[PDB]
Amino acid sequence: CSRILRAQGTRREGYTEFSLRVEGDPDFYKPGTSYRVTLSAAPPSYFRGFTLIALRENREEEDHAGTFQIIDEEETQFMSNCPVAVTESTPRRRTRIQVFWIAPPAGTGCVILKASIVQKRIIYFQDEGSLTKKLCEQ
Repeated sequence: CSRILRAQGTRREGYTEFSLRVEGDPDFYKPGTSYRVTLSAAPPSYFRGFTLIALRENREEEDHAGTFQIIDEEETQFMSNCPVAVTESTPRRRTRIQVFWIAPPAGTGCVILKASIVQKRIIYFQDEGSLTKKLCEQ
């Protein structure tokens, strides 16, 4: 599929009012361990849609680390447009979203989880910042 899935995006680098983080906040990952990933929207702010992927550091095809597992089928789904991505299942307002992610085999290096966010019309995305989480193996 594509990260060219973006054609209507506004790039917004840095820390924003939207945050992608992992519950427990691990400094490092452990191959085959299932971490809970959450996408959050701070004080009087909300989102209506999003996307989510994982990638090995430095890599920009089939270079996606680990696998996602759906927790809330009323909120999330795998995108039939891009199967390696997790996205919203309804454009209804949310302040939180959660998904499982399972750590890739021993010695896969560093992994970045990236999210994009649509609030009203605008789709926001970035390479570095609060919608981005890098996790390494050691």
